[PDB]
Amino acid sequence: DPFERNKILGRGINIGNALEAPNEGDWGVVIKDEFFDIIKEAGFSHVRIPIRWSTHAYAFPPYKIMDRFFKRVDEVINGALKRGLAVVINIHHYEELMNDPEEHKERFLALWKQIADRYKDYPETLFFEILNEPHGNLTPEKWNELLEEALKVIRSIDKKHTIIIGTAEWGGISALEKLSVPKWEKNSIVTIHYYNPFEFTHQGAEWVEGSEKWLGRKWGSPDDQKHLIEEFNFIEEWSKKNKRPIYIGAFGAYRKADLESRIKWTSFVVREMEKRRWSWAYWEFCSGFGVYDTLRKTWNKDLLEALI
Ligand SMILES: OC[C@H]1O[C@@H](O[C@H]2[C@H](O)[C@H](O)[C@H](O[C@H]3[C@H](O)[C@H](O)[C@@H](O)O[C@@H]3CO)O[C@@H]2CO)[C@@H](O)[C@@H](O)[C@@H]1O
Repeated sequence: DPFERNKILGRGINIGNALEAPNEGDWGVVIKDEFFDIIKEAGFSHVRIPIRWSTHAYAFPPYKIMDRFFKRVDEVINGALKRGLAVVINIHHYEELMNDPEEHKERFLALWKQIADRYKDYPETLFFEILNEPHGNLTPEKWNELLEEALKVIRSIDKKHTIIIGTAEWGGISALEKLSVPKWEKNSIVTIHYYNPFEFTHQGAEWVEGSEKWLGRKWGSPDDQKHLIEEFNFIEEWSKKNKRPIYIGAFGAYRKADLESRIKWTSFVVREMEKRRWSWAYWEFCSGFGVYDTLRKTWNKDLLEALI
């Protein structure tokens, strides 16, 4: 039952700027095995692991995933399962697929055939997230077609694991009403990433064009709160109407935002998601949006309190 699987996910955290970089560590984070003890002890139920499989698979048929990398992902998944954490794995940063979905469709499906084959007998606490933030030439209508093709591939191999399906137009709420999950699939959770107000969460983010113009933006007024509730109500009404559980798989404010606003925004988002019984995963553990200092081995106490 996917709603029971959503309850199993519960509170989570992304270990980002790690396996979704071109190579692990390039973006600042290597997934240490002790991180799983740290995260479980703090109270989280699961970890979300962004993975850029596309740079670790051949470009020509059968698009085989490279041995060393598969072994590494196995090591990470098993490290998390050892502590009783549920685990979400995905395909992240496959830009070629977004820019030309027609050319990369079969390669994308070969990746899922291999990933489902690899993990089909792993525990039910492992979840498969089809694709992080479809966007660009992978339009909402093309994503509805591609996600159904992925579901068919995965289900041809594995009818046990819950699958997580995102929205197009970069994975937020804008294309939620356009999302179509096939009626025949009954064990999926829909995921939405929530970073609104984007100008607040992303102020000064170096990889976002013109974000410097947002530096200093605050968050916390009664009107800021009402706007966010309006958006969460929209998502909740969609969930109720379409009978699909919701997972906010990524949300967080960048370190350049003032700490007090980050705490208020993060704490309010978590209280409001929990009132709607949604599962979620904070973005992210220890990098630019981080809440844990790997050198001092300490959590930012106020941001951790906002989460747990
Ligand atoms: O850290 C250095 C490294 O940063 C690269 O930019 C990345 C950011 O650091 C974050 O990792 C960012 O995370 C996004 C996720 O991938 C999802 O889209 C979503 O959850 O939102 C978060 C937050 O925006 O991703 C960017 C890359 O897109 C990049 O600049 C790299 O060259 C640099 O070395």
